[PDB]
Amino acid sequence: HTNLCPFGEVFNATRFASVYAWNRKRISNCVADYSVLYNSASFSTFKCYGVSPTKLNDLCFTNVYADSFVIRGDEVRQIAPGQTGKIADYNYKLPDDFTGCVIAWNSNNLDSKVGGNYNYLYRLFRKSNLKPFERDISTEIYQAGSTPCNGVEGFNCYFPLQSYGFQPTNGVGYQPYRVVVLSFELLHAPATVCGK
Amino acid sequence: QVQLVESGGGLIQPGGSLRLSCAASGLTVNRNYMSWIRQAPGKGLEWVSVIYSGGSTFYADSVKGRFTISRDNSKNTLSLQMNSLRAEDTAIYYCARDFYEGSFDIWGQGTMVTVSSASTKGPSVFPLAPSSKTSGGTAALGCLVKDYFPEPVTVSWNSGALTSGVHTFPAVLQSSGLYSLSSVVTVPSSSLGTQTYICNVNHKPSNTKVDKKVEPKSC
Amino acid sequence: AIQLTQSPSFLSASIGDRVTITCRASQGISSYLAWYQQKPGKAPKLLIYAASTLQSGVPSRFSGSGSGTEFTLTISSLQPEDFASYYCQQLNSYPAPVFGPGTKVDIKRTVAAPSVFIFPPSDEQLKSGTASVVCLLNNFYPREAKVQWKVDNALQSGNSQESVTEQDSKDSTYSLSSTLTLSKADYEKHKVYACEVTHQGLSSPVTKSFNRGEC
Ligand SMILES: *[C@@H]1O[C@H](CO[C@@H]2O[C@@H](C)[C@@H](O)[C@@H](O)[C@@H]2O)[C@@H](O[C@@H]2O[C@H](CO)[C@@H](O)[C@H](O)[C@H]2NC(C)=O)[C@H](O)[C@H]1NC(C)=O
Ligand SMILES: [Cl-]
Repeated sequence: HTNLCPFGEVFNATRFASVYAWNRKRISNCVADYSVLYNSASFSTFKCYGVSPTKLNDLCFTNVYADSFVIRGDEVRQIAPGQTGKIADYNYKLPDDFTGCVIAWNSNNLDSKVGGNYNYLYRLFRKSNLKPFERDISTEIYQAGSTPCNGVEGFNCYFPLQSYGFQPTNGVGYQPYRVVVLSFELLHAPATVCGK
Repeated sequence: QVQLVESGGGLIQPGGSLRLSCAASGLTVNRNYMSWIRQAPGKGLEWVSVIYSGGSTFYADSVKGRFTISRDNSKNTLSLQMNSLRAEDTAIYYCARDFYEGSFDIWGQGTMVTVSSASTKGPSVFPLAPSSKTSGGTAALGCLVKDYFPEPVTVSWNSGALTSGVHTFPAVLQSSGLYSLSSVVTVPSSSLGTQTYICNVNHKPSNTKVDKKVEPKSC
Repeated sequence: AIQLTQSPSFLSASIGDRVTITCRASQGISSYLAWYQQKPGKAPKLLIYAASTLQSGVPSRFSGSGSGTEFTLTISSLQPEDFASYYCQQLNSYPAPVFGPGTKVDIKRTVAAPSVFIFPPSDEQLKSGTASVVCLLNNFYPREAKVQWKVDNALQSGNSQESVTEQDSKDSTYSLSSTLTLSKADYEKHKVYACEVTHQGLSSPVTKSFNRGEC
């Protein structure tokens, strides 16, 4: 393989998904230049688990997945193995045995708008925790008591999603961060993604 | 009929344990963000712990490793196990439901938790004698109710026949760990020679009842 | 972490007044704010959430506004049941909820200077080894008042505690006690015991005093 992996499409994407509806790009049959990502001085977070970040260009994997979404600054710590909280429990969950890297950068200049950017959403209500790499896009009214809701937002009956409302004057912890999660999968199948 | 009802509070020594419970009706505990919040005497609110519908729990830094929040789905209750208690854990403890990012719409009435090494003790009652110095005006006298534990005490004057002009102050907690308060009343100076003034002090925890006659002091 | 300030700490108002309370956040928190009411001996009551949404069952005279760092709670026409304390809360906060220090709204009345009284320790208490000296500030308004103990003209600090009543239901005044505690030996090392009171109703500070052992 001589074609480069389309990591540009993921990291430089025009728009990013809401975390509850996180995007997944399946990357295969390509050569990846991972040192380009790690040599970049433009990332706030670059944490890898089960792989050393530098000595990564001479590894081959069956599939590489690139998940991407926007969360709060204060919530980036939840995109890690073994974490709990609103985002890890109800929006995007990494497995305990995660093999991959978590990459984040402040996107206040792109994803906040004056008076509030209500495009980006997170799930506030869910009965049970997500399994690793589970994506829940349902919009059913959340039942917090014994009586059914049937589509109306009232007492004990909550719309499950809420808006971040990113305003450019937000404190850093409330500012938007774009996140890319690279997971590396090694199955008993031909390895389609190698580095060079 | 939506309500939360706390229970299990009480008096305990430092290092002891208490378990609070919170019975819910009108909402399902295991489907909600349920929190304990406490309020020390004369202070503001402090969040203590939360349990998520999905099961995650979180704690204030000041209680981490000592308190444990839990819930019982069959009884629709919430609980707080408090170990290694300290004097500064003394507070009213509320359970509350969080319906938007910390917005607590349903609150219980609260249960009082008092952590202290003080021995139960009835108060001494000392006179605040009317000053010997305004002719034809108003005089102040009272009773100092000193060194008791625990709260509360009650004070009356002349067995209830004197109510006008009485001020019974909130107790203060002294550095000894014992409480003290005073009760005062203003009366006509003309009456000091003729009307007897007696404060009636009741401290039920020690079975103490004291009547103290308050007179002008003589030389 | 972010810190919340509230202004003013105390506010006097009459029935029918327009009342506005302010909450400041040290960094931008968008509309992540809630407002509560609390009265003595009762749990807090949610008034506003998301900075401006009126909680159901709350009278429409309550409104909140602001976004970012500056937030206000407004009572368009103050009603008798609105005399209370009010607190703001930072929502969706990391790591823990943060509450503002509060605003107490009490009942406005005409200025009334306190009547001041000083009480020496009783002979009965003295025989036990401790002397409590009590200064009483009676039926004053507004609540703000300063008590300065003086012992042989040395200004005392660190050895007194004060207590204040709730606003009187009939005349809307406050009363306050200050108690100076000394050992008997210390009490007997000095002669002149005085409390000096400062208050808006007094053109200059009022001092009440006694000399130890002089009736
Ligand atoms: C994501 O894009 C950056 C920047 O892209 C630059 O601007 C674009 C409009 C397009 O014209 C790119 O070709 C530009 O390079 C990439 O980082 C750049 O790398 C080049 C060298 O390859 C360098 O000259 C630029 O200065 C870099 N830009 C910055 C801001 O440092 C980056 O590699 C892309 N991400 C991925 C995963 O490919
Ligand atoms: Cl539901």
